[PDB]
Amino acid sequence: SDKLKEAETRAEFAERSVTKLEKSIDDLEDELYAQKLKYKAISEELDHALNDMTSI
Amino acid sequence: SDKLKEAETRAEFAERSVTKLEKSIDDLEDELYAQKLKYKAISEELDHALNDMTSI
Amino acid sequence: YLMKILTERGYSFVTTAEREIVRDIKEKLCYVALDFENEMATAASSSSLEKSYELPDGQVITIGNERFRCPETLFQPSFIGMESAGIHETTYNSIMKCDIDIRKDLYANNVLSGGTTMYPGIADRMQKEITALAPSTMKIKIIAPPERKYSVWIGGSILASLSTFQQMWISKQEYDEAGPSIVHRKCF
Amino acid sequence: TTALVCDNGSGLVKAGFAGDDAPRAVFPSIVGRPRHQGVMVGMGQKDSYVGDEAQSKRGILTLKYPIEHGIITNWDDMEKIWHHTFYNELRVAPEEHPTLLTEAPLNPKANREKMTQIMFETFNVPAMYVAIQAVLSLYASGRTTGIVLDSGDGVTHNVPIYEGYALPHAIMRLDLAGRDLTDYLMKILTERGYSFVTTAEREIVRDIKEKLCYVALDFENEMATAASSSSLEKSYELPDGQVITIGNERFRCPETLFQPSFIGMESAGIHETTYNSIMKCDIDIRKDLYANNVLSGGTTMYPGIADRMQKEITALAPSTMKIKIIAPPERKYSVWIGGSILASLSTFQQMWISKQEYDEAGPSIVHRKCF
Amino acid sequence: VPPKIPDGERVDFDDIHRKRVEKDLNELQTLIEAHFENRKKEEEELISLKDRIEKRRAERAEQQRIRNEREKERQNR
Ligand SMILES: Nc1ncnc2c1ncn2[C@@H]1O[C@H](COP(=O)(O)OP(=O)(O)O)[C@@H](O)[C@H]1O
Ligand SMILES: [Mg+2]
Repeated sequence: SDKLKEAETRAEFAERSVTKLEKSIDDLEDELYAQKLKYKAISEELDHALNDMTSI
Repeated sequence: SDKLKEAETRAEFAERSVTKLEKSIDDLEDELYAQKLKYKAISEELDHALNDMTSI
Repeated sequence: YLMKILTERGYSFVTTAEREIVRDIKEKLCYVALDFENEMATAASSSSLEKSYELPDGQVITIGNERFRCPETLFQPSFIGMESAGIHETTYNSIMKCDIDIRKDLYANNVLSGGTTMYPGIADRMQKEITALAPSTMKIKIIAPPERKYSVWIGGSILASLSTFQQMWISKQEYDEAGPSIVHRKCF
Repeated sequence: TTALVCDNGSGLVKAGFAGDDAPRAVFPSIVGRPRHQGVMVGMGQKDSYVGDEAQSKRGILTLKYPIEHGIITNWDDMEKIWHHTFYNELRVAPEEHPTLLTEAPLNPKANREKMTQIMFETFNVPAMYVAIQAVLSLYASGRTTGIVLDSGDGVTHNVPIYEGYALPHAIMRLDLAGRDLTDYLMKILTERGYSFVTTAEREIVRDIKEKLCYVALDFENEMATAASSSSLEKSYELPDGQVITIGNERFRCPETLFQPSFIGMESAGIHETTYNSIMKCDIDIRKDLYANNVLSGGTTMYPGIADRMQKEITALAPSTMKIKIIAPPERKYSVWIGGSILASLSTFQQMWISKQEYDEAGPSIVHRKCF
Repeated sequence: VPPKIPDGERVDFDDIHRKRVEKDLNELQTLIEAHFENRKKEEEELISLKDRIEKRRAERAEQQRIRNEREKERQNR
């Protein structure tokens, strides 16, 4: 009884923790993608500038 | 005994999930931070370019 | 402190034997709150926190907001009358005394050990506190291995198993020549 | 075989094989012993990290430059630096390569003699030659006349040359250079609250100086503008966060070059020692020196110095002469590029100090015909 | 006495062409090539990969929602 109470309790903590972890993971990944897309927009600004520089 | 076995297995699976999620989070964090530093550097060199233009 | 705040519900533990029972209660039930005021407000309205526990003779007891108030003393040592700052701020002070060029590495490699750092939810509270204190650019990471309790002993085994360390022992003939004060000498 | 064009410098050691465009390995010349105790066993901790390795572990080291002002004050550390340069940054044993060191003008003899003795006894090179750091910078510009102001990090010297004939009586060597500017910047930063004291934080102040400071075209107008508006305040992020904002410290640090009274030095600025160096020359080569003023060395890389110096000299000089300031974009490595060109010449191939010659006359051979 | 340099033949200021004009065009063209290839390799592939990872993330979110709901349905007692 002690063993299974312990196991279920720590398992519930594990489930809540892992779900919080998944929210964290998604937020981090989406923020990373947003930042990377901003960077690529900046890169295409630079690439338009380079196309101008094709003047040389 | 049956409940104990099932609970222990569920616990171990969730635990290994937890560890793997943490590792994934760490790696994505390293890459995102590297991108962040890259962005700050590109912006700073862009501003230096702007000030160089101001000079000449 | 837990034994002292349990008296607010009626349970009195006094004997030095009952300190062990209070220790078991602390180990099995207490947890560190992510945010203290919100937990204090929630435990005072709902009853989703009250977890019960069976003494060594029956007469189950119900712990209310004593659950996260006992380990909160770590981050506010004013509860037991100690002046100093919590474990969340003595780490930041210990970092700031270091040189200016190794602070990033120390920020990124904060390690937890010892038994008392096994409270469920401490590796998040401490990270939140340090992130509040530290500059916004640095990354704060808290290493909390699952084998925290025996971390010191595992490290001791690793150190004793090294070949390079095999000549650092304080050999008995050395003690016979310099007395017990040999430990402060080169053989540290 | 190929020659090794080393260039000791003071602050950055630049080396590489003769005949290329840029030095192969450029790294700070600092040797830093650890200062704390050290508890991890078997970590493989060395007793002295030199070169670019000690710019990454500088948090627990005590970096100390082995070259103070051109002269070398700590011969063991300099030997260590040379050994590192030969074996780890170039990976060529010195037993099979001539070397071409460089030396500032008007330096003590014992320094040069000890340098040649080390190169011939410890590293055992086939032949080495020591050249004045300004003639090389004149080589790199492709000129043959002109007065070159080589404001390094240790010492600023101003050697005028005409038609290949150097004028030994007109060399004006001044000991204000990049290091004193770093110290003065570190001293004026304290006026806002930022205190840098450790020898490791001198590197951080050096980085601030490199990235932010600039030379003002007119000093009083800039001092007045920075005291009213806030368009100058540029911020910078320390190695741990806590960004700092530099106000009128930006153009006050490098202004010390033109007013050495700021750091208590008596002498006149680099704008007036050049004019004095010209006026000591003969009356018929002053026009050519006016028209071919050359800048070199690291410290002359401040944004806006080639205009301030021209304005100052035009103020001093007669109104008819044309004042032109040559500021190539490859200023920092100008001395080394010139060294490579000189070592690659066929006419120069018989000027090396061959080892048998050193064996016959001792280290004092360097002052002799093989200069 | 000061050293006396033996007399040679030539030259000077004639290597400025052969060390300047080279990189005046080759360096510019090579750096333009490097920028073009780096942008092509980097930006489009990164945006496409981020979109792919976003789709996988949405699928993970759906799987998490389904599992959480079914477990809450069963366990609710
Ligand atoms: N881009 C830069 N802007 C301003 N100052 C610089 C820059 N680069 C280098 N310096 C200064 O010049 C010094 C390096 O000078 P350098 O020419 O390497 O000396 P040396 O003659 O000993 O080689 C550095 O200490 C730094 O203070
Ligand atoms: Mg130099």
